[PDB]
Amino acid sequence: SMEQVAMELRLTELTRLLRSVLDQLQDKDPARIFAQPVSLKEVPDYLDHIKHPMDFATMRKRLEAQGYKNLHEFEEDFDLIIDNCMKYNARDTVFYRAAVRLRDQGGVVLRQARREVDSIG
Repeated sequence: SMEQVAMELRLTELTRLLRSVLDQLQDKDPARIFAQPVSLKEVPDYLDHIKHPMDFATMRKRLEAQGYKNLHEFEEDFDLIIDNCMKYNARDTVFYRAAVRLRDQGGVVLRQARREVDSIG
């Protein structure tokens, strides 16, 4: 149907905007701490601690399959990256501190993304 095509074009355009958002958030992680999944070879107990692991590579795979239907779903995955780290790692660690800085700097990006998503529809 033509309606299904129009919905699909909306999803494609959201995916474009989320790809630019993802790039901007990932630039706030210049150490690449959140780039990849925590390795279960290297951290074998991880899934005992963290029930829903997340990382920027995993988000990018979902994004490119157009698997984010709305900005809320995307933000949920970004908050998992941060929140998982802040639980597993102690406050005095470079990992925790990187997550705080990513959260703080990412907030600015996400505030305007929400306005653009609402604005363009």
